[PDB]
Amino acid sequence: GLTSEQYHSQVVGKIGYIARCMQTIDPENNLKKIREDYQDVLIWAEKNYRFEEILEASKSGKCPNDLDALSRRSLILQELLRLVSSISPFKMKLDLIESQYEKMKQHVNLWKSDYHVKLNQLNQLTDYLKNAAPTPKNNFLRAMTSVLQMQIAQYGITEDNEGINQLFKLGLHLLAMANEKIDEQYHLFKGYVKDQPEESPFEGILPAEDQKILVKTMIDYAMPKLSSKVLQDKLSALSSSDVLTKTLLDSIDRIVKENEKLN
Amino acid sequence: KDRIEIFPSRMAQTIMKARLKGAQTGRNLLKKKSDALTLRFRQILKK
Amino acid sequence: FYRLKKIQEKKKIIKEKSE
Amino acid sequence: YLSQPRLTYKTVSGVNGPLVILDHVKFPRYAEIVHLTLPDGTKRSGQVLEVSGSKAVVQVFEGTSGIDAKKTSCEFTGDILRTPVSEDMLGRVFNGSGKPIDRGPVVLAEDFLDIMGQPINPQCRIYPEEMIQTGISAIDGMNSIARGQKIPIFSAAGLPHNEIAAQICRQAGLVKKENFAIVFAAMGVNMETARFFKSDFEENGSMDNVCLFLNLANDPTIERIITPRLALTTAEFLAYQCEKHVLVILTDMSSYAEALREVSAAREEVPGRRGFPGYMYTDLATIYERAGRVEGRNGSITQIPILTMPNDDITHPIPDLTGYITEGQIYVDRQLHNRQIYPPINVLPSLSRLMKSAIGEGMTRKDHADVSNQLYACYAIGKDVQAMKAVVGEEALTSDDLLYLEFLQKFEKNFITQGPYENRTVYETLDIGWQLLRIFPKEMLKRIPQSTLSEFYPR
Amino acid sequence: VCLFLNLANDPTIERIITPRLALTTAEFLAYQCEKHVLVILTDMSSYAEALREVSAAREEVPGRRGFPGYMYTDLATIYERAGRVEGRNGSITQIPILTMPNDDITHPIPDLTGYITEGQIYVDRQLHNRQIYPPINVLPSLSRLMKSAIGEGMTRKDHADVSNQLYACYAIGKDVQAMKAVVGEEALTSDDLLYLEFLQKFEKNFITQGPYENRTVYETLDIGWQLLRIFPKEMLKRIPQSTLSEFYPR
Amino acid sequence: TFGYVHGVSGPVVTACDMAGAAMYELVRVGHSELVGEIIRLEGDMATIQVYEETSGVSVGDPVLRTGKPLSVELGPGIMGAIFDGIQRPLSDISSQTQSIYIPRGVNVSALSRDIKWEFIPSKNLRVGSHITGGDIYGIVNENSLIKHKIMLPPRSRGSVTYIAPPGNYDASDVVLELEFEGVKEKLSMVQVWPVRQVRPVTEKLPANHPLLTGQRVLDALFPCVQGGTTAIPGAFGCGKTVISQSLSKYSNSDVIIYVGCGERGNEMSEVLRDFPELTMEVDGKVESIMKRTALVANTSNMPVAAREASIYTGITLSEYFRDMGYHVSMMADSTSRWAEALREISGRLAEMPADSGYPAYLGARLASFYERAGRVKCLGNPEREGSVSIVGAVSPPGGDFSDPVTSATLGIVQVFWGLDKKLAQRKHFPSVNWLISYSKYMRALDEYYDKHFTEFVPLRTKAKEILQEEEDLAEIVQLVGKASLAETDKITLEVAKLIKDDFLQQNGYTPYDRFCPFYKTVGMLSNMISFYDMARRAVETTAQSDNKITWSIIREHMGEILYKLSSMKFKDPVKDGEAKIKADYAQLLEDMQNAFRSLE
Amino acid sequence: KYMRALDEYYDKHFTEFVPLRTKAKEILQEEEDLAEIVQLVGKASLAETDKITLEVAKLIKDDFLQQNGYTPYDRFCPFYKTVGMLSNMISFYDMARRAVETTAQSDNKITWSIIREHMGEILYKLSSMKFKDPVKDGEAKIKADYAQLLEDMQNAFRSLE
Repeated sequence: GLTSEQYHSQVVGKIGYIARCMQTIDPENNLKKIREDYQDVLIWAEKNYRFEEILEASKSGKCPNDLDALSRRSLILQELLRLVSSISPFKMKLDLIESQYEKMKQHVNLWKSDYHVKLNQLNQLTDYLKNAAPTPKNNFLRAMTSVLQMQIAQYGITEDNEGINQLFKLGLHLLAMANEKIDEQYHLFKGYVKDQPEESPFEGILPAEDQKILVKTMIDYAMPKLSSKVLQDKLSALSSSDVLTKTLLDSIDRIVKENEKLN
Repeated sequence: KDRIEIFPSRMAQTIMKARLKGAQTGRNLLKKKSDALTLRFRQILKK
Repeated sequence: FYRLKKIQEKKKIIKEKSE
Repeated sequence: YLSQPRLTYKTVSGVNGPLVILDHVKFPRYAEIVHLTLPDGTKRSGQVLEVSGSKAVVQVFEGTSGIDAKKTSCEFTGDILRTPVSEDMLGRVFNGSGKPIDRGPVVLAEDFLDIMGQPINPQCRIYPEEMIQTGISAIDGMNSIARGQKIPIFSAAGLPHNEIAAQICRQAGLVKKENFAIVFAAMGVNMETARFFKSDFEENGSMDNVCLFLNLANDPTIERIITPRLALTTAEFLAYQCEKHVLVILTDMSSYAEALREVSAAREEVPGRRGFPGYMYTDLATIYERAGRVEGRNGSITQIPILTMPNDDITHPIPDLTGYITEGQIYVDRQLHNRQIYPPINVLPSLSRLMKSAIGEGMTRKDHADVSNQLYACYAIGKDVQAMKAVVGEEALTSDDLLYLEFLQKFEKNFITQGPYENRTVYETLDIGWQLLRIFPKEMLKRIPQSTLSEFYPR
Repeated sequence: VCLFLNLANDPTIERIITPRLALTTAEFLAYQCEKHVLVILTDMSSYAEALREVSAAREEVPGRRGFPGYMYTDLATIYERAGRVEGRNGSITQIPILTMPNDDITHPIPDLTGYITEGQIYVDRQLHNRQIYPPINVLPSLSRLMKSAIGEGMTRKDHADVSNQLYACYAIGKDVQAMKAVVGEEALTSDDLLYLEFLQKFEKNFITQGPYENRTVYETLDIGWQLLRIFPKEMLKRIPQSTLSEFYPR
Repeated sequence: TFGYVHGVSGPVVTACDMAGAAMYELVRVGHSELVGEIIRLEGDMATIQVYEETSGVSVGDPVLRTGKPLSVELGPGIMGAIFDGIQRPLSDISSQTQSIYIPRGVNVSALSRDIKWEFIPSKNLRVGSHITGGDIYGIVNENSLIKHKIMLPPRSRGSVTYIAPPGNYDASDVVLELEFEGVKEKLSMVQVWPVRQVRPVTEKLPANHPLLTGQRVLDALFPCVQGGTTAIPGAFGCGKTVISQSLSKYSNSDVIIYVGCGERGNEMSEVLRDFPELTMEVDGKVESIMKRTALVANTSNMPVAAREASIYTGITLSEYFRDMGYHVSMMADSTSRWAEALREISGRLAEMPADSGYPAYLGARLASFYERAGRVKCLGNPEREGSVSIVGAVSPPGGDFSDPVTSATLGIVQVFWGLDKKLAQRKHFPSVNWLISYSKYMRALDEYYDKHFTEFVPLRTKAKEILQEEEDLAEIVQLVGKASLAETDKITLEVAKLIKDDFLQQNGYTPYDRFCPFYKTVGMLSNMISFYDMARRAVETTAQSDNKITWSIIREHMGEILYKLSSMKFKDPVKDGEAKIKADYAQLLEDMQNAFRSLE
Repeated sequence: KYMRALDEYYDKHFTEFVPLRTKAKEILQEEEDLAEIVQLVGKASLAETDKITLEVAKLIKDDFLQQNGYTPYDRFCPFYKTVGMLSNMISFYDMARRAVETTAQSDNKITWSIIREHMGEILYKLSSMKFKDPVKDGEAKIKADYAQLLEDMQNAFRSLE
């Protein structure tokens, strides 16, 4: 498939890429198990071998040059790096990172793995939110994706966590949902909030300012249906809240329902 | 056998194309005759 | 076609010989 | 502008058939035009067929007979063949090389255009859309031509394809529910047919639209080669610059292919498929594809190449590549011709890919597509019923079969059968089609939606 | 197993030497190392087309369908590097796999390959479409060394007679099928029905075979005999009475 | 550097002073710089096949010597671009020249060198880091849809000596610099690759994932795989537009490359008019497929070299975007026209005419081109896996699959979607004939189906056998009529009609079944085959009784169930989510089971 | 291709010849189309008009398109002779077809067999029309004889009707 020169260049480049992935994932040298496993390839990066010298070593066979094994190990490292990066703001415990590395290594084929698919979905959401403009749908997606990243960091992707699965499903459904379907987006977000076991899904996960924006968006959607001025003033008082809560959402729903009954 | 054994030529090709068209037309006419006979045959069978 | 190509090649060779 | 004086050479190294091989040429130019004076003063034109070193092989338009070395001079014009184009060449008869043969003056150029042209940009071409009405029912109500389509006529030697071409030239125009023009090019057309075309166009009062290029069979074959390029350069000028819808009728593409074969043999290229050049597909594409609508311009070039299918063989290279490049075909049937139907256009094997773009509301009428489809279906069924009657007998036929036979007869006697000087607007064509469709009751017209039947069937 | 590979995207001319590399290795392993080497040259059509490309570049004299006038000699240089040799216990068995263009057994590639080689196994598109595996059409297939490789001693002594009778009955069944396409079912005689039943059961029980099923020669001959027993003895005219009496009754 | 024109005869120009020229290299002939390909060498006399018309090319004209063969120019700006077969950007030529023609010897850069691109380098890369061919050293925000990963060329490697900071850069800016064995290589955002050279990959993995299109017939009966090779008949009423539109809008292919390769002028005008207007819904927003599509469009009057190299340009661009980590779908509009251009080139070179006039290498060229389709482990450090699925269509003469081009294409390809003008006339859209079509990737996708859609394989086999039985019984119906058919024959016929009219038939205009998810498709097929199996069971098990059931009895009792089976189409994948559609189909199956149990 | 140019000459000297030529060509083409069906399938299903076409085509082919150039009478056939012969033949065609079609859907049906049996003499005279010798049978004599044949045809068909 590859000429000899290109094959050994690939070996050198893959050693370099593994070194870069290690440096990015564990700049503080805290992942001792992973670094020990990747020692034979990281020895050529620790010292300052030039490309020519490392290529000569690969040709001689001194350095690991089984390109298939190098690809497998590099993918094992790169999926872990992607997992750590997709939850960048929410760090992951060293124990959890090591356990996830062991699970990925044990896995027969990463490129067909449920971990890989889950990471792909999370990266879909993160890439969209990295550039999406502030709107109701985008704020909802950012909130759900931040909660999902927190859940991933606290639990991980190498299991069948019902909460993480639900967050993935709902986030992808909202992402695919049309921009103009404001009612469907709002009701999907409401269903997620109601089905979250906690009373305050986004407390501590999103900044207080984003919490205020989210509650303001909910109040904006709630207001146009109101008719009674007293209940409208109550709704504004509720909008004064700085944190979203399931009980606050229920209060807004009850306000709009009383307005509907009064209609 | 497999071939009519007419020597290859443009004249032979034209003759064979004409013969193929004639055979196809005769096959279609005989098929129509068979269809008419079969229609009358089934009508008489029901009768 | 083969005969004509052969003849053309021979004509080219003869022209070169004359030149 | 070329200001430098032209160089005249008496250095004729040899003459071989139609080629004068000049030597010691100062930077010979390929495709250069060169006017050569023979020993006795006769002036001929020629084109630099091949250039090598300091040599120049000049294919003389006329023969080389009488040319000699040591006395024949050749002045190299210094430029490739450029034609003078204007609007005033609308209403003129030119020969293959552009020289007027109507006893009028030489064309006072509005521009000097290279005949070979450049390929219309695919991204600038636009889908043809509206329809150009030829006045012939069999190709208006069944094979309508869109503004920008390339739809050839296929025929054999002896069939009246030239008469159909002249009729189309005389009758063609926009649907009309002075921006139309016709460029007629005739190649390898015997003196009788050339005179017929010229006198017919002059007499029938349509010459104001028609630019006629005639290349008689006995005129130079290189002139035959450059005739279609002259015609299409004029068409491009009139359509993409003067913004008028041009219909280019090129007659005897088979004769053009014969001229191309001759030029290839003169170049000493080995024969290709069936003795024709290997690049004949590229050449025919270069001719045809100089057509269609363009972005940002209100003109167009419809093309109707006319072919003489040799031996009535649709697999022959000329018709085969023409079908590959063009977008339809109008078949002229020897059987109908023998039965004395004019135009003898067969509508079953014929086709016009862009009929759906040519027809419709605002282009021809609401019911054009439905009427055409039902007419085709009824005609095919009528032929089938005739074949069946040939076996079962008239009595065994049912009432529907008798209706189909009647429609077949009246469709070949009223729709197809037209007469050379019967100009039918497309609305007249559709009215005739509805007269023929009213032979059947509303129910057997299954290919016409009830919405259209309820509106056009009555009366 | 030693693999020489030249895929579609690989150089075209290198196919002219790939068979020769493989056959040189086989010759070394057989006539010098005394191995028994089965050589398999896949896409001899590709090899022949590469040869035609080179011949066209050289403007060599063309044969039928443009292939060089020496394509026979070249394919012979390839194929004739087979067979045993005196004083050496090795052998080279060749099974070139060549694609007949347009299923045309008279195309120059298959035609010259048949002229050179010692037989051919004809894979049949009709049988494959009917989903009969292996889709081998014994009628156009042939083996030039069966006549000596079978008989008494090697395999069994009814082998040749059974094979010839199966060939004859299969051919007559195909002819009966062809006539039946024209004259219909009702015009077939009892013998024609016998032949059609034989053809069906022969294509279903003899040709048809599991992709991993390894029938012994004796099993194949027993299947042939159970198929031939469809006919009465008198209808088997190839098999001599001496063989029929011993083998038919069982 | 500079040659001179020593002779001109037709498109062949013999250039002197060309000592250093390379075989099959590209040269700019004349003062208008006509493209030309060196096809021969003799001392200093290099023979050139000139792509453009050579009229006016005079002896002594300079011949510039491009140091590359016919090489596509890869980099940002491909997406949404309309090129010629030679990589001439028609959409830029027209804008810059303000003319409807293509000027002779136009030398407009394939990719704009003035347009700025937002380029973000790989965060890990630094000065001194080792980099190898195929490495993604940056990402460029070409669109909101396609992120163009700027990667090192193959055959290149070394140590990074300068990587530009994130910012706005053009294709002429140097965005990276590396060194190997002291030799310093400066890499901009644009590379160049010979079209006729396969782009290397670390490995060519087997194709094991469907190329979903949304058409039920194509996805279910005749599946193609990402990296597959497919053929489509080219005719007037066949309906190849449906296949092209489905692959362009709904297929999972991350990129689409449509190669006209020498179509009629108005046909190419139609394609260029329709493709820009097509739109796809991504992330809830209706984007334009041209954000991810490229069009190598050329007509039949273009240079024959351009027409013949259109396929190679398209496959090289597809390979580039594959290496970028994407799934690309190349679609040759009619490989027959490319083969005609190849035959024309052979005739021009005066090569021996092979079978029916085609060159002596047509099969080799087609096989090598189709070999470039496939699923690969892209070359480079970031572990990627892209694919290139070729859906090149062919035009059989008069419906005959026996000409050399169609025969070679069918032999090479593994899928044949066999559109039928007969079904188009019958109004059975899609017009896939579902009898001459085929797919050789079923054994490859067995694993995927068993993992995700376990039952789909038996469902598909039963559907195919049902259709085959209906085809066989179509003859019996003529011989003895419908009244002579057994009850099992009647059930087979009346479920074959159900599958034809209500499963295979599908309208691309409706909002509910323009795109049919595979879960919906397998659900419909499962319901239909359950109906068939249970009806057959009832008939067989009541054959022994005096109150024998008949298809007429079943229809009379369960006209509602048959109506629901017919109406299974109308479930909207968008409004009726996957869960709702699955629940409704399960409820339908429950109703069928209840009705059959009551009847039996 | 000179038929169009000769329309002026015919419409002034042989005014009636062009429709005769058109009808003769139509008859010959109909015979060409009917012979295939006759020899593919059979002659029993032919209509009476088809029988008229076939037998008139045989008459025209054998005794108007068949000319022996070695005989004293057929060495050169004057165009007046040609046009008169074609006129008689086409007049017979039209009148026989008129009789057949008119009597169709009527009790007293007329058929080609009836016509031939009635006027075998007329058919023989039409066949022998080719034997007129311009050298001795002057132009006036030949024209008078053909007019007499036309009169006999009309009288016989009047008796039939």
